[PDB]
Amino acid sequence: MLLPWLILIPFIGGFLCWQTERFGVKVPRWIALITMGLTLALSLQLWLQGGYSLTQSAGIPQWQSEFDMPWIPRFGISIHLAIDGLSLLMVVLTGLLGVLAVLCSWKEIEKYQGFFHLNLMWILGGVIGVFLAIDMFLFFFFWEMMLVPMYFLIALWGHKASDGKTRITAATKFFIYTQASGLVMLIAILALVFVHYNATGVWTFNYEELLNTPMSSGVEYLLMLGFFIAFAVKMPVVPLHGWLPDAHSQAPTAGSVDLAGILLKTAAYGLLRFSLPLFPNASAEFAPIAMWLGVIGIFYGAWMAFAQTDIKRLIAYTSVSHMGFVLIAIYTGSQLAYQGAVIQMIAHGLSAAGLFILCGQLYERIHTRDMRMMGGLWSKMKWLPALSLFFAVATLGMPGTGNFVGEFMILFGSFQVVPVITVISTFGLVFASVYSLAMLHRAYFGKAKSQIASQELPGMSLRELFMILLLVVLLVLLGFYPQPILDTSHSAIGNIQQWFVNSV
Amino acid sequence: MNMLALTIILPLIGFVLLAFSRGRWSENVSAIVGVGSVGLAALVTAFIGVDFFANGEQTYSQPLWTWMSVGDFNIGFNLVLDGLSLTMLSVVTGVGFLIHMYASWYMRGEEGYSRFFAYTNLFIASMVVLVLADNLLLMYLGWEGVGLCSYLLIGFYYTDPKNGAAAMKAFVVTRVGDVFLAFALFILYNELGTLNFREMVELAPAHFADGNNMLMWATLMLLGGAVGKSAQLPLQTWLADAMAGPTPVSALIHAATMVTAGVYLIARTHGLFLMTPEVLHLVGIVGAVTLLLAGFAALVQTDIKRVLAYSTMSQIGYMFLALGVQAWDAAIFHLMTHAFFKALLFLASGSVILACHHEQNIFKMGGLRKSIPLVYLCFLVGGAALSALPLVTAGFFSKDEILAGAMANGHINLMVAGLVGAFMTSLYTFRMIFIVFHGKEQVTHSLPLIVLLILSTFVGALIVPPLQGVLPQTTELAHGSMLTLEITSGVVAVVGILLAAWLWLGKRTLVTSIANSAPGRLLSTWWYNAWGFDWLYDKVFVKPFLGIAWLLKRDPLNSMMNIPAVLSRFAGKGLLLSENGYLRWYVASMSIGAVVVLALLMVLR
Ligand SMILES: CCCCCCCCCCCCCCCCCC(=O)OC[C@H](COP(=O)(O)OCCN)OC(=O)CCCCCCCCCCCCCCCCC
Ligand SMILES: CCCCCCCCCCCCCCCCCC(=O)OC[C@H](COP(=O)(O)OCCN)OC(=O)CCCCCCCCCCCCCCCCC
Ligand SMILES: CCCCCCCCCCCCCCCCCC(=O)OC[C@H](COP(=O)(O)OCCN)OC(=O)CCCCCCCCCCCCCCCCC
Ligand SMILES: CCCCCCCCCCCCCCCCCC(=O)OC[C@H](COP(=O)(O)OCCN)OC(=O)CCCCCCCCCCCCCCCCC
Ligand SMILES: CCCCCCCCCCCCCCCCCC(=O)OC[C@H](COP(=O)(O)OCCN)OC(=O)CCCCCCCCCCCCCCCCC
Ligand SMILES: CCCCCCCCCCCCCCCCCC(=O)OC[C@H](COP(=O)(O)OCCN)OC(=O)CCCCCCCCCCCCCCCCC
Ligand SMILES: CCCCCCCCCCCCCCCCCCCC
Repeated sequence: MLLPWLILIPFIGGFLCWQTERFGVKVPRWIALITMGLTLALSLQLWLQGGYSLTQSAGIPQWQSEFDMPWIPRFGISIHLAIDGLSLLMVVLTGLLGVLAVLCSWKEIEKYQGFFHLNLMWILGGVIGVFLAIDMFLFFFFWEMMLVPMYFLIALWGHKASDGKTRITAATKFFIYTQASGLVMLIAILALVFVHYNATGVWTFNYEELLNTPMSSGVEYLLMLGFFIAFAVKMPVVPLHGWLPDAHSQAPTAGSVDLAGILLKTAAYGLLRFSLPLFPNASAEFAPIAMWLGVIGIFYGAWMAFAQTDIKRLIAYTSVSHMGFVLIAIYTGSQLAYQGAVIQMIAHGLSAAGLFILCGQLYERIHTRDMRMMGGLWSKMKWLPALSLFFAVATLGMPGTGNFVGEFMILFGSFQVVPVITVISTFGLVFASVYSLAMLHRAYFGKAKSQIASQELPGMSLRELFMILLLVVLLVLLGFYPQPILDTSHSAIGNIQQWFVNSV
Repeated sequence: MNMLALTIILPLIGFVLLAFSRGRWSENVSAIVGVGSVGLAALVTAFIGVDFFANGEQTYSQPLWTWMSVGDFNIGFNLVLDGLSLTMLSVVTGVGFLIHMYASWYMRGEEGYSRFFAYTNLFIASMVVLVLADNLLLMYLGWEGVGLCSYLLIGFYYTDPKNGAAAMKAFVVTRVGDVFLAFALFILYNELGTLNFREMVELAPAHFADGNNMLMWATLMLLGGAVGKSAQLPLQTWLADAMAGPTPVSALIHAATMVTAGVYLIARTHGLFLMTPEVLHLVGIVGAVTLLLAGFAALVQTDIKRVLAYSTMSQIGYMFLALGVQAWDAAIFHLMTHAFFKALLFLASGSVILACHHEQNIFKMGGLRKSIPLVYLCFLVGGAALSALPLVTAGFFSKDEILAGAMANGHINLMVAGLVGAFMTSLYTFRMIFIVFHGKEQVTHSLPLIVLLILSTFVGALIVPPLQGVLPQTTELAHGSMLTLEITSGVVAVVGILLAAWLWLGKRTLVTSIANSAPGRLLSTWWYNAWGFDWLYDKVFVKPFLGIAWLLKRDPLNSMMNIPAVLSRFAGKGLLLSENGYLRWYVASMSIGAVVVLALLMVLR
């Protein structure tokens, strides 16, 4: 019922942001703010009225809300939306990150702010549609429609200090990676649909109907490989990862594009929702390769993050390492590891959002991003180094922050499954602490290594400090009280885990 | 007794207020907030102890909420209070209050006053979380928070990069220890299904009746986490380097909080270590070797803070030796007494540093007894308690209990190592005392020094921790055996002090002869650098890490997946050569395609 409005309110808001630019240059930011305010209010209303804490696991499918409309009846294609605990959590996270993205670009008084705002809303609507669609063609449609505004924002509104050609190259590389992976996913979807059509005789793209599809061993492996290649590009999983630091480096200076669609983890939701239930035996066979890819991703991202002289690339490689942790969690087949994966994705979204916002503020003050041109900024700034210290301690897995809770539940479930990957991942956590301390001391501690870092800098604004402290409060409350988030997603995790382990 | 959570709430409130003050408050107001938060923490601890002794030493449990509940994985936010928890809580709160008062005097005129007090208040709150936790995950929360506060306080002077490097080393080595502790947590939850200490002890022997390898592994990783936190073998190298922080930070880390967490972890999970005797024997061996190496390192050192650091390392080795000989009560008693006299020694060392206009070399120092009598008497009684001077100091009674517990349990070599370590302890302690305080001259802070002065004497040994019914009783020694053991320990301490007076109180003529000899300089260079452990961990863990980072800084996998892009570019550039614009070549290509199509149709027919 409210799911089509949840998807369509960003699109109508973006159209109104573009159209209301003639009323004034300061108008579209307010329109975008009310748009994500209404979206977040609807998401919280769905959270309150869903009764997710009292919902028990009944088996796939089990949706707390559901909408259906025929879209292409020739192929049996429908606009078919469904929300449950995991999808509702990611929709709430999408709404909150969109609110933060609108609030982060409040000072842009550019003459074409309407198109920037419209592209931001179209990105957010695409992410919401990805999290809500349970039709394969519709899910793929959202998966690929959310990339065009990201491309145009990176290419046209990106890093102004860098050359234009670097922005074009980064946007084109990101688009090529994501769309080629999406086309491989579309081939896998089409082959699965044709297998189901040959088995039964009905045209369908609905994910509930494609679950009970008899596939030979090896065909299911190929379909799982196509799905996993798409999700591994978007997660990212090594070596399908360089698009993420390249796009983060040439992103807009405010950082709203990072918060809009890049930092929201749709690929692991696709792995939990689509890769494991549709192909359970193939995923059980693929689990060692995927989890060793996760181990390699954790250590590779840690070694890249330690070696970066740039803050944005550093945080991108932190994202690579944490997504390696989540990838290890997904193929365990454990309820505890899955709940820890959900907590880890939410906490990583919050922590990386705070880190990227603070990096944007720091670049605004000091007009550079190289870590060799700064140092000793604790005495030159009022609020920024302490909040950046809090977020850097958050991403190394410190208790009191939700990252520790998510990573430790992941490792508990994984050790209940496999010990060696767990112990290597915990040494990866040591590596994560290493790169966090390296970033902290190259950025804010020591003596000034240039001239711009030796001058006093203006403090952060009240709205910006308000949203940063809101992120701080949310991370602390997730670290100390993660229970409502756990009972929200307990039914979906239970259904996915029971389908994965009862069909292998 | 219901105010058990206030001992965390008050330091947390103080930390939050002093962090969000951002130095805008006055130094008097910031000092009042910080030392008042720790003072009401100590006062609530005193009321808790009064109610605990009035209730007949009953173990108290106060749940607050459930931290996580995922199926069988149930971790709660519950605090527990037994005799051991009360002992460590009283030690942390009282010694931290005294250190906070001395810091309120000491940090005057310094930048970062409120930041310092907020970090110390968070340190105190995290230690109360550590010592009050009833399950392993809450104790891990306190463990990691204590490590974070130690990292934040070691590199307090952020302008000097050496402090930052020391903070990195401390946090990285302690994080490796915490990862080993995490391994222990994972094994224990996988085998027993719970992390509560009582429940783990209850369901351990029923589950481990057939196989004991997993419990042995869990206790081994518990020992690894303990030696990571307590600066023992093989994770001890961070202490000396991370000694670059302020004096109250050093006193809080070395006496009150940080190095006693491993001892508390071994004593709290003593049942699991009791059903795995080889791991407990390894605890004893690790403590003996660590105390011997720490004594030999402190013998030849030229920095007073570093000497006190290796003295603290030797005392934690003594506590680990006491834990390895199942002398748990002796270990906790030595923890309390060592906290008292090490806090006194560190605060008096800070007074000496301030009086000697920021000089930290002992050989530059000389004749400070005449300049400052009170600090000299502080150093005298602190070194007498550290060297176990008989019948007047609490350290003598603590080490006597440790050695009697080692002797009564049939551990002969550990007792011999303890006697040798006591000899070397008196040696380096009075060596540094005689070098600093003898030779040729070249109400806020007095009260904690006086309180620690009283507590470093036999009055500190008059306090007995209520560990009966929590930790098992040590086996009793014979009257003649304990008498000759006390006589031997006193004789060893007096002989060490007298030979230190023979060597360093007068002109160091034969000492220079050993120092300048080739085997003497070899041994001095070996013991000065902590037996090459820091060099080994630099060449085995740091340098290959830096080399791999330098090799991978160009992202080889990115180039590996960019190889198809350059292949496509090269193929397109090569294929564009066919578009030369010549019509005759176009007709020739059409005829070539006709030949190819016809030949392919004839072959495949
Ligand atoms: C896990 C592996 C198996 C599954 C793979 C699934 C496919 C998706 C994930 C892999 C995608 C790899 C894409 C690599 C190229 C990325 C795009 C890129 O780098 O574009 C920038 C580049 C131009 O940049 P620049 O050099 O600055 O230009 C100035 C020169 N005049 O542009 C160029 O140089 C031209 C780019 C041409 C188009 C891109 C190359 C297409 C190659 C085939 C794509 C399908 C993948 C097939 C398998 C490849 C091998 C794994
Ligand atoms: C560059 C990017 C794209 C990659 C290249 C393009 C895709 C390549 C796909 C190669 C597939 C090779 C298949 C080889 C065997 C074919 C014959 C066969 O065994 O057919 C079996 C079956 C037809 O017999 P049937 O009676 O229908 O039995 C039903 C069985 N469940 O067959 C069926 O029912 C249909 C079988 C479909 C198999 C899956 C095809 C798509 C899989 C996803 C994409 C490829 C894998 C991922 C990417 C790899 C790296 C790029
Ligand atoms: C311009 C130039 C540059 C750009 C272009 C570069 C090249 C692009 C094209 C690359 C891909 C080529 C085709 C790869 C797929 C081949 C499929 C195949 O041979 O399938 C055979 C068989 C089919 O299964 P079948 O036996 O029919 O099962 C039914 C009865 N059991 O299959 C099986 O039985 C299962 C076989 C599984 C292993 C084969 C698939 C490997 C996929 C490699 C990529 C993914 C690796 C894993 C993930 C890494 C990280 C993402
Ligand atoms: C680790 C340190 C020691 C712990 C205290 C501080 C922790 C961090 C403070 C911020 C986060 C707090 C999150 C929890 C707040 C209380 C809400 C709560 O958990 O309620 C649950 C419980 C009632 O529900 P019940 O069913 O009994 O619980 C089982 C759960 N299904 O509720 C009850 O039974 C009542 C519990 C009351 C607890 C009051 C604690 C006040 C703490 C003030 C701290 C101020 C500074 C905060 C920031 C510090 C730095 C991060
Ligand atoms: C829980 C009990 C203990 C158990 C172990 C817990 C371990 C994990 C704890 C996580 C919390 C964060 C710890 C580290 C924070 C360090 C922040 C810091 O350094 O603050 C000091 C700084 C003022 O220092 P100063 O240099 O004087 O000022 C800047 C120059 N003008 O301050 C500032 O500049 C302003 C304040 C900056 C941020 C302070 C900390 C924020 C996070 C904690 C509070 C969150 C909000 C409270 C409510 C939560 C929800 C109930
Ligand atoms: C002890 C015996 C048992 C073994 C247990 C496991 C290993 C324990 C290792 C203990 C010693 C660790 C020492 C770490 C020192 C860190 C501080 C330091 O040296 O900082 C200097 C430098 C600062 O960084 P930056 O700002 O970039 O400056 C560049 C310098 N010009 O920063 C650096 O140079 C970065 C240093 C990174 C250190 C990474 C450590 C990785 C540990 C991996 C553990 C593996 C466990 C398994 C081992 C094999 C078992 C078979
Ligand atoms: C998807 C976005 C998640 C943001 C972080 C949320 C973390 C959970 C916070 C829950 C509220 C904690 C504080 C209030 C506790 C109220 C308890 C009521 C029942 C006793």
